[PDB]
Amino acid sequence: VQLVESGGGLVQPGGSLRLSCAASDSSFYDYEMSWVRQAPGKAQEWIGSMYPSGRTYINPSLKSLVTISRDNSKNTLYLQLNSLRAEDTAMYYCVSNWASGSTGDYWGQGTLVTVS
Amino acid sequence: VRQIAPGQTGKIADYNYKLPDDFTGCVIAWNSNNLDSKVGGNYNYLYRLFRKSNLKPFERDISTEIYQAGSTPCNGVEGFNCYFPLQSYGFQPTNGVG
Repeated sequence: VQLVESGGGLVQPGGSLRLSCAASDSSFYDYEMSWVRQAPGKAQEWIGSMYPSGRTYINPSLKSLVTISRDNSKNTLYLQLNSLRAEDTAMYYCVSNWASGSTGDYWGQGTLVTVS
Repeated sequence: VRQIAPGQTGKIADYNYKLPDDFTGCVIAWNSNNLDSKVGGNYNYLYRLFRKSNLKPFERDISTEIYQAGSTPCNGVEGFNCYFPLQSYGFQPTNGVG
């Protein structure tokens, strides 16, 4: 095992939550490590992205809802969920290289998330 | 589509991926109406408006750097006349031919 995820669970509507993903080495984060969600029913979408040039530009539709930060001590990666409603059932995977199409993304096992 | 063509300048022909004036090859385009159209808009795809200057044929720029629309000194600090060039896309099932 070289990458893991930590945090998450039941989401009381209007409550706060913590989520994370990890990596193995500093070269693994090089150069891009972007957050991504998936969802049963709702289309898959990428959560956050940290570009290697120092400038971070989240999606114009997803740049005002998620805060993204990186901690390399555990290789952890803070993620928070706020005010989920009954229409946002999402299942979270930590998959890299989504700005490369479906030819560079890495698929493992991930975790299954249900939001009621 | 005509912005992917030689001899023209615009937000794509010079500021996404330049292509030369002497095309050798082919232009191919699958119908993406039934492949690349989704409800709510395909806002994942992103385009800018300008760059520093003209590019060279087949150059890669994955960086989303903020360009100076005016001439004020950003001094590494985004702000006045230092604006975001990227913008999202809205694709709908009611969109027309254009």
